[PDB]
Amino acid sequence: PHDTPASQLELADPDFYKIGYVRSFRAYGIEFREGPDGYGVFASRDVEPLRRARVIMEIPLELMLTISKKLPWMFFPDIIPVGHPIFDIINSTNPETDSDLRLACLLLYAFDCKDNFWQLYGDFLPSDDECTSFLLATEEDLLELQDEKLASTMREQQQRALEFWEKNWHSAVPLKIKRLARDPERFIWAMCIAQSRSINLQMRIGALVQDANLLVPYADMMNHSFQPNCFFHWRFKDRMLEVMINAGQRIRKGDEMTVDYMAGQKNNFFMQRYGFSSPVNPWDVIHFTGDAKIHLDTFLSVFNISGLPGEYYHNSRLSNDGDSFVDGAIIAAARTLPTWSDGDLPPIPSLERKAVKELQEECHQMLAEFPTTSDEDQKILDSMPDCRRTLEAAIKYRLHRKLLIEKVIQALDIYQDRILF
Amino acid sequence: GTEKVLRLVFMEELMERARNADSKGVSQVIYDMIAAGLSPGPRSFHGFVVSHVLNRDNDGAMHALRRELSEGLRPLHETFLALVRLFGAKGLATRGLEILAAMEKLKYDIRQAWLVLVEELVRSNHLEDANKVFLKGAEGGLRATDEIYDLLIEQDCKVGDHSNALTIAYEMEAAGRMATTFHFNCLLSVQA
Amino acid sequence: GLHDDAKRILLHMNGQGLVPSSKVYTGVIEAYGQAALYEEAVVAFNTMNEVGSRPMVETFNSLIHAFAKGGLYKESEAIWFRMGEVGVPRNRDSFNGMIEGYRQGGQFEEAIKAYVEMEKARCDPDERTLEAVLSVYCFAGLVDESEEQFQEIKSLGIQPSIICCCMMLAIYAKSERWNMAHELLNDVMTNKTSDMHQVIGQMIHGDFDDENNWQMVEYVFDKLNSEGCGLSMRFYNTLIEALWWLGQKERAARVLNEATKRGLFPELFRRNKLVWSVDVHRMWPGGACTAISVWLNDMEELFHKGEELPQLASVVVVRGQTEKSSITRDFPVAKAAYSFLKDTVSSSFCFPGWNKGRIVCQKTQLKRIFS
Repeated sequence: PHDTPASQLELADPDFYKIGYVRSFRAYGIEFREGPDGYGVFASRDVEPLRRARVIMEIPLELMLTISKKLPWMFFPDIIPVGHPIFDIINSTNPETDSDLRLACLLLYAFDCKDNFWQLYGDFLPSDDECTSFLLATEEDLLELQDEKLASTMREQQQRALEFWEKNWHSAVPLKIKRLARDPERFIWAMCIAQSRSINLQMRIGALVQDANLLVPYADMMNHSFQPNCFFHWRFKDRMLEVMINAGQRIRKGDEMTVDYMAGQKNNFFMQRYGFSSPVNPWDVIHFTGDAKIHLDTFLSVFNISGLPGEYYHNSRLSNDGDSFVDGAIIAAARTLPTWSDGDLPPIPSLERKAVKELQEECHQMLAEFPTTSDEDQKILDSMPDCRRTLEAAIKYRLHRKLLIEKVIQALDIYQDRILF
Repeated sequence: GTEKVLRLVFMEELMERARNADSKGVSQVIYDMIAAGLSPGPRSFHGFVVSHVLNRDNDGAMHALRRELSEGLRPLHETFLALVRLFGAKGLATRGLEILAAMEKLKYDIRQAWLVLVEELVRSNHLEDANKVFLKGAEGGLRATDEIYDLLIEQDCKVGDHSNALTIAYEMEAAGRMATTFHFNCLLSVQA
Repeated sequence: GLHDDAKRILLHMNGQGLVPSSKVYTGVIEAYGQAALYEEAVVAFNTMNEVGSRPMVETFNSLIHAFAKGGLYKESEAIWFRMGEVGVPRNRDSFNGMIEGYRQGGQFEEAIKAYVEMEKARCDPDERTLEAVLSVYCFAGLVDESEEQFQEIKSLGIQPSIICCCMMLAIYAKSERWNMAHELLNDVMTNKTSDMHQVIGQMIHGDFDDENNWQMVEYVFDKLNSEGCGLSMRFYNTLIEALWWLGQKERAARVLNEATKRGLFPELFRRNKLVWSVDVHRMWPGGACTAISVWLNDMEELFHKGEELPQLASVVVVRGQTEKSSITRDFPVAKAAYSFLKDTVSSSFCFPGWNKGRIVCQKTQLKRIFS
């Protein structure tokens, strides 16, 4: 058969869609498939380059769970009754930093309220075993990462979650409150789901325009990319969220529909919120305290990176000969390496050669400080296929950091050869 | 291997000259290049362009270019750029505009360059052309930096041109940025 | 042939404001053609193109001669094909320049085909055309075959000029005919040709060279400036060819000194901190050998004195688009320049791997033969 990204994966139960379809959820030109990773959204038809955007999914407001960002707290689907004990817990949270906690509490209530889509949908959400969030990680996994700072942050976060459970789920609490989170692991699952699956958007319901934090069903099955096919839009009149294909992009059958979770952020943040890391994060930083600087403009020219500093892209028409070396990481490189660009005077070739070596020296030092080499790491990963999901994540963070340092060495060298035609 | 050592040795020289701006020195090295049989290079031509560029020789910069163009190499991006910067100082708006068209034909992104021409023209006191260059660019769809928009609106209002200023404000808006009190205050100066 | 002055005149004309007219370009390319600054010539033609002024056939017959001075046959074929579509006829000097370019280069078969095309088009072959047809059989091993054109020249007109007599003498001397050619040598020295054609011939025979005897040929050397670099360089090249192959090497390769002092042989040698080479792209095989003899010695003269050696010493023998080709070795000059070097010096030098159109020597390698 045809090779497509979707082919490898298997179709999900008919019931994922049905539960939604009876309520007014509609999907157009899309499927849904499952695999070891979890659910993902794929295409089932070909769309030619288009003049304006096309809707792939429409999700109504009632299915969702939502809280406002600012102080008067307004919950739009409005599940919570007036006078219920849960509001006191939600009200006593710092307005600025903790929204994760507020969202967790709401989700737990939803599981206890009858005829709420969530009672049915939660069955499809990730379990304690299958979620990659690091809130659910042991001392050992935290150790494997090999980073002191990421590790520390995670522990402070794990403690913040426990403290809340102890303070509010004490002995005297009314049973309505107790049933919602009897054990402390349940609170943690909820915070894990809130952090990993939350979306922030501005919504207009009626005449009120507010900014909110929301948990939305069926749109959480999209995956991250830094070169994204689709986006999220609020249609006010029918009170719905629309997921839409970007204008001008050809999409072929079997392809993966993707969205971008946060923009401009490094791999450390992705791990704290989502437990995912990318080999190519265009925005990652490798730090050199070394004095030397290569000239900027030339860097761009050899590797055909065009654009303003904020937005760098590889022009591929200029690169008639099919190239592949230039990717997210070479772009990442441009931003990080210290550079000198002055006036229009051209760089002296010998003068720069000194710089390349001194810079590479720092890279060798960096790679060495770590306990294991890149090839060693692959081996550990390959050794055990079934393992705690958090552990595979930690090892993969390491492989990725190292691999970017290595790519830079390879790249700085190619500069040398091409400076002199 | 051997070529490398030699190619490397020759180049250090071209550069040495280019920085001190002797276009002539380079020319000999350029002829030297055909003698050693060292291949003509886009990078090599670059030094020459800069040499005239350093010293305000329009004919010269163009002259170099004409040769490279004839050789058949597609010129490196930076070279075209310096040309624009120089041409811009000197008010050669049409000529500068002409360079841009070529940059496009050889599959290049022209946004970065367009901004440079417009910016310089204002420092070099030829506002009328600067406005004309921006508007043409805007029609095409080329987006602009925030700082540029602001410069043009302020400068025009100080001289007195309401017409050009409002046209630019309207375009900032259509592109996406919306006005703030700064922009209005400038406009009001001419209005009152 | 001054082109520095041509560039100054063009700059002053551009500063004035008047757009340059058509003929101006024709001359410049001819000036540059002599020095082989093809790129410099190319930009001049292109400026003619940039103006968009219609180009007269004069520009085309100047460009064919400017491109034939070096020996780029592919450029000649390209411009000849473009002349067919631009809408101009092919006159006599165009074919003359084409065959002249083919002479110093390869492809000896196309010359007779182009001449039979001239005959088909009723080109009315002139004296230069017949000289070129005679030279067609000169560079090749066809000594006895190159005699019917000589008889045609002797019959239809006066005896051929010295540029043909000395050429035929060198051809006879290249084969196994040394003493039978002395009577043909005395023929050109005991005939009723022009006045200056009589003194030429005694400058090679005998001694004839001292503070006063060699001063007599100075007048003949300075009077030939009326040609305008057209046949003067041809005359000097043919003289060196007929003098060095069979004769005294110290007596033959000494005309290059006064030729460079005159300004008719430029860029025979490149000297710089990075490069130190010799361009013989517009020269025939024998004299190349001679300069080298001087070149080695000129260096030796500097050698005791002391001086940094170049990073790469090249020998520009063949240029043009054809440079990156394996067909380069087939060239007429290639067969013999290499030969002289092969006998005289240890051959570290050979064709470069990046460009197979010259002969280069590495720095360390040059030092070894020098010592």
